[PDB]
Amino acid sequence: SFVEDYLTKLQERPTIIENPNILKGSKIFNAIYRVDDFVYIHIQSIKSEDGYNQYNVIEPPRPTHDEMEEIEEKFALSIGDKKEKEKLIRSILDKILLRMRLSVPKEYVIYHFIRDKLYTGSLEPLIRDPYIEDISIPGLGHVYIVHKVFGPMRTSIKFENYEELDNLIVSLSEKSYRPVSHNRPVVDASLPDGSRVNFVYGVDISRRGSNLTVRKRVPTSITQLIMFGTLSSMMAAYIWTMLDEGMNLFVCGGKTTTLNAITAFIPPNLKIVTIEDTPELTVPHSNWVAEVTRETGGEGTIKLFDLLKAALRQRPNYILVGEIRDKEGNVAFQAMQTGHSVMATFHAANITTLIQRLTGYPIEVPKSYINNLNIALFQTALYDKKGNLIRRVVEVDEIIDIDPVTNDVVYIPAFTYDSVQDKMLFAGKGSSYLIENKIAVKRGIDRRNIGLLYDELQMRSRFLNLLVEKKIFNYYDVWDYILRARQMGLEEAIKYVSNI
Amino acid sequence: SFVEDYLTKLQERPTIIENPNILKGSKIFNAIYRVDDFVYIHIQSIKSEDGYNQYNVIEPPRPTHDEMEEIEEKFALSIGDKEPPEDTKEKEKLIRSILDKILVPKEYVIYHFIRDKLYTGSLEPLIRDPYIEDISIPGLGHVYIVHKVFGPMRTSIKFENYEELDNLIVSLSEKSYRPVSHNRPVVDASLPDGSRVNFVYGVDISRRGSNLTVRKRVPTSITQLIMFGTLSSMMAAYIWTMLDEGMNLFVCGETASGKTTTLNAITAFIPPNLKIVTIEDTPELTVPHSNWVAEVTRETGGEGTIKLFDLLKAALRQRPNYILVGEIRDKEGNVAFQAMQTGHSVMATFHAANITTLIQRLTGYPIEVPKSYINNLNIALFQTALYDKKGNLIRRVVEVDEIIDIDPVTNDVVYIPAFTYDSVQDKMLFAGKGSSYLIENKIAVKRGIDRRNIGLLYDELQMRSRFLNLLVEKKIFNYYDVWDYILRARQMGLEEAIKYVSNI
Amino acid sequence: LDNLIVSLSEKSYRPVSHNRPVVDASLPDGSRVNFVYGVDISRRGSNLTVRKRVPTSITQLIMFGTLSSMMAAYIWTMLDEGMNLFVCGGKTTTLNAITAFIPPNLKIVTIEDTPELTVPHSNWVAEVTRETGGEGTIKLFDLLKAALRQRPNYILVGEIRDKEGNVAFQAMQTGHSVMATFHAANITTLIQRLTGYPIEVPKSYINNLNIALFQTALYDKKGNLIRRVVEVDEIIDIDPVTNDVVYIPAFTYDSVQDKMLFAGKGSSYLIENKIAVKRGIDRRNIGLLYDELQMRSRFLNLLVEKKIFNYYDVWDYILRARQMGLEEAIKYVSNI
Repeated sequence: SFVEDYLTKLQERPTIIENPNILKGSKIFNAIYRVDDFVYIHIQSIKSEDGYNQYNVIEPPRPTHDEMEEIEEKFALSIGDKKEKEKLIRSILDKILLRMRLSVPKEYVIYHFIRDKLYTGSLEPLIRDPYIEDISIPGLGHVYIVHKVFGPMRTSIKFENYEELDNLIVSLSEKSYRPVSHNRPVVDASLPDGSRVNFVYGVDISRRGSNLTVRKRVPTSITQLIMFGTLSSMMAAYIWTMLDEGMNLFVCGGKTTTLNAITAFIPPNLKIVTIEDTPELTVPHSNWVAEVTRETGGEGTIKLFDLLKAALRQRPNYILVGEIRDKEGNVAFQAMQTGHSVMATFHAANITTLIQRLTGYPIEVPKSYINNLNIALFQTALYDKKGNLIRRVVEVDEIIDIDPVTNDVVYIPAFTYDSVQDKMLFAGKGSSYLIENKIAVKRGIDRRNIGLLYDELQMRSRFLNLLVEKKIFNYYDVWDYILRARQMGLEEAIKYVSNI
Repeated sequence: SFVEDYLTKLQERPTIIENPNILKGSKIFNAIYRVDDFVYIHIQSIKSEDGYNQYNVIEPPRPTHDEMEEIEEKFALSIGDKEPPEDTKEKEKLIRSILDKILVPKEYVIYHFIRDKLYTGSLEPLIRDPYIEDISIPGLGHVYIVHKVFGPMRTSIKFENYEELDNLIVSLSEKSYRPVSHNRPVVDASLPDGSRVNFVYGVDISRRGSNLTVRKRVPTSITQLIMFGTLSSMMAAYIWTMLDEGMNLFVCGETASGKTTTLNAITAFIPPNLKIVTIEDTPELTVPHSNWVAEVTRETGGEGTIKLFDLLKAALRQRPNYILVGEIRDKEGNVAFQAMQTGHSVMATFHAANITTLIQRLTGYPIEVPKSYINNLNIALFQTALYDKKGNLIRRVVEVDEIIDIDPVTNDVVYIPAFTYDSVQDKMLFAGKGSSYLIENKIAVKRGIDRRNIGLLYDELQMRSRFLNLLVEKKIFNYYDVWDYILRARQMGLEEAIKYVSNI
Repeated sequence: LDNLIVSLSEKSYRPVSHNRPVVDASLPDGSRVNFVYGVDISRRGSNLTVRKRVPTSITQLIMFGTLSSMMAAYIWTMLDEGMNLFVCGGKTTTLNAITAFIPPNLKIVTIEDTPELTVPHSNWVAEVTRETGGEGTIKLFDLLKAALRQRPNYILVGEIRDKEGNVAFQAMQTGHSVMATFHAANITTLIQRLTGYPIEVPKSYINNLNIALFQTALYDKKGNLIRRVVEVDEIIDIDPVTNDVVYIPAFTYDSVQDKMLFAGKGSSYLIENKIAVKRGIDRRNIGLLYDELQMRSRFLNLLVEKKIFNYYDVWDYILRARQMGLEEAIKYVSNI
């Protein structure tokens, strides 16, 4: 067979496993493990001078360039006018190959045709490898990877000529519903498995040739951000309460991660429209409209501005813009003023810079319109004491008004961050202008009953702690539980989770 | 042969070398060296009134205009329907074949036809000579150049009439795949060797004739630098240790201080298996790592412009281990700092003469680095062109600063000079063993070292020093051999590598 | 008439068009010509003006009393170290006379609206604008931007008054010396027109310009027109506090005596803080610099005295000064 054909030509025969975790620390190895049918991986720790251990991709042998151009021709003439529509390209192959007699067996010709037509080509075994986090093709050469056990590896996959490369980038950006163009050579997207990819097209720009980067659909969850210590249990429970009453809340600065984690606090039966430059968010609700921009150079261009404007016609409950930095902004405030909750992200360290960039050109939010934004959160990246990178929400601000006198924003820091203790400090029971002046008036609550609100907030924090404690961290499990919280009542759901 | 045909007609015969570096500070000379087969270069220091020393291009004799027009004819009629195939090298070696079977001696006929058809024509000797940095045909007259040894020089290559000038500017621009036109006469483009070229087409715009300027593969290495006296071995050691731990460092200095050169030398100190991404206006850098993405900027006037800013912002998405920016001076500055603040190491060059200036221009507009963000840069070294006692231009790192914090009280940067320069003795003073805030407060905490064991880091640093010295003493100077031995050092241990080298 | 104007503007590599009826140029002999095309504009018919290739030389401007021997020697020293120096206000005449102080083996790119300059160096790129109405237009902006790709040593813009300006300061910031001319009486108006729209030079960028000279036309006592450089300013910084330019007048003009007053031996921020640090000179040796300046002034006086006034003869001598040393060349000229 194809694996033993490879395996036998080797001077020193490798050993077998199927989980390189065992080699963690083994700086010496010669192992081969399965991935799929038709893909096996041979990892050898050669004393490579540049420090790349070897990663050898073991595939079936290809039919000759002639046989493929012939099978391509015969296929192309079929379905001219014209997962289960992959299992169709299978059928048409069989009934143009039964006559055919390729030097290599048919199965192996099938695999190569499918692989190149339906999937990510030679890279595909890389894609299928669950032990590969990063994939780089920096230019002409080999395809380098970052492996969870071995770290940087050189793979056996090589790209020899500029045309082979451009061809890759182009067919992979097309298959990613975002084609690169010489006009706009830098494109970000997501492959079908959810991986991220970064393309740069054209020797004119990537002078060692068009290069790409794969980073390897499942968002970091709000309990995870809690375990990471980016948010406190309270802080999430507070954000929970505000989204549950539909508060405008900008996330500012790992912004997009926090924003995608907190969306699961929106009530499950509302419409969410997301509006984006790079398809980033993963919304769990079912009534989710997800739109993205399209730049053409002139005619046919679709900008954030455009879609936000469209958002107003679309009965959304929540409008999430991935990031605001132009005229959409003005529209975003327009939508809050007319009953559409909005969340976003924004490049700004503190509420003063936020407020200045919102009211200045080009966004031009009128100051009288600012009060519309209810929460401005701010995160940043820091180093812990060990010098490890960490991300920490340093301040949650409640926006009340712009002062007519000083033209300064009037706000209340709802949370702050103590760097010494690495704890988030809640402002407390009498602190929240939004719980008292907005939500109380909304939920029809009297001043004597304001504590029931702060009780619920407390129960919310308890709930989220339990979910962290019971190790419920997967984005859709958490979602499941928050919905469970919504269905059976906070009190009863806290009881349920306690007994897992 | 053609060389000796030329050589014997000279009244005073020139000497022979093959590396004019030898003549640095020699204001008198008459030497000839090789470039390719068929390309020899005669440099003569004549007492030219306008300050131009002579750069004579020695090539094979050409076939008469009639001969070429006849080989052009007989070649044009072959491969008529046939399309010129893609690749440049093996489909050059085809025009070879076609020539043979339709044909001064023959080889010299082969050279000019290839040189004119496949490459840059009469300029090609100048593109092939590695000692040539700048090329200027500013109009009717000669081709002027800048040579790394002799400075400005006037070549033997001379364009007499508008029409030749136009045919050169046009063909070149057509080979560069960015043709000139009267509608858009100005064109910047790349030639095949990476060279950058600016064409301006038509006397109507360039009134002394269509003009062109070429700005121009093996980087000066870190041993060459230590030999020049620019960095001390100890200093190249200190930089080696930092870069291995991912510290961020800016190579600063004013005009022509040779910042870019220092930057490309020390890059070799980056661990070989990491991903580097370089982002530049002008593709000056060559990085030995395999996993190298090199990018460059593009200016179109509006749509399709790609700036330093935009590329650095992409870089964050490309899993780099180091991000090298050619020279920072606009909003890409700010994204640099964001990138360091998120766990990416960054190096670049910066136009400043001291740490005070550096900090002002970084926190100033247009960069707008917030001061709470400055602590992110760890090392700022500063190098400057001086004159030696003989009046010769030299370059020396005058100071290497460790940036610790901006003082809240005074809003002044708090820093430590790790190295300084004594111009008297021409020696780099190292601040010492108790000196390094980076070594003891950063690196020690990173590598998991206790205070008692802190000397083991100073020992290793010394050991890289000894390793470098040896590499200079053994005269390992080329870029890639120094690279190989750095990798070797990593592969077999400093101690074992030093032993290896001691014994070449 | 139209036929004349058209065939003469064509032969002058600047055709008139009804679209742009007013064109300036130079005929092959060097004469200047001014064309206006079309009865629609020149209602007695298309008219032209010829004014009859050889620039006024720096020794001539010295004899004219537009500059002093010192003042030229000072401008000599600064261009010789590649100082940014705007000529402001007979601007273009002074600027074309002082270019001969640039070292002979550098590249000079000139960028112009009207072909005016005559550069004597050999590595001179001389470009000019072209207005078409839309497509095919080439503006100063464009060429200055091209200048950056062209390894120039000196970039001379004939006159700055728009967005090229911003680019000109861009080029100084990246190691390209720049000289120009500019419509402005005094350094305050200069600084205001540079930082305002449309040029938009950021104040932080102003310090880049090292010398701003200012000339003007005056009447002598006989009522005859004369041109006189009234003030040479050295630019140091914009003050962060007052947002005012911080400068040192390096020369001024006494109208009574008709003499230019040098600020003196301890006066030059550029000789002391810029050139000293460049030439690697210590503070004890700063006078050698002011000695050279003095020898430079002596040289230029001798050239005026011996009546060496033709632009290319002067050039020849300045190059001679460069080849044999200032001391020895002063001796040579003394004995003509």
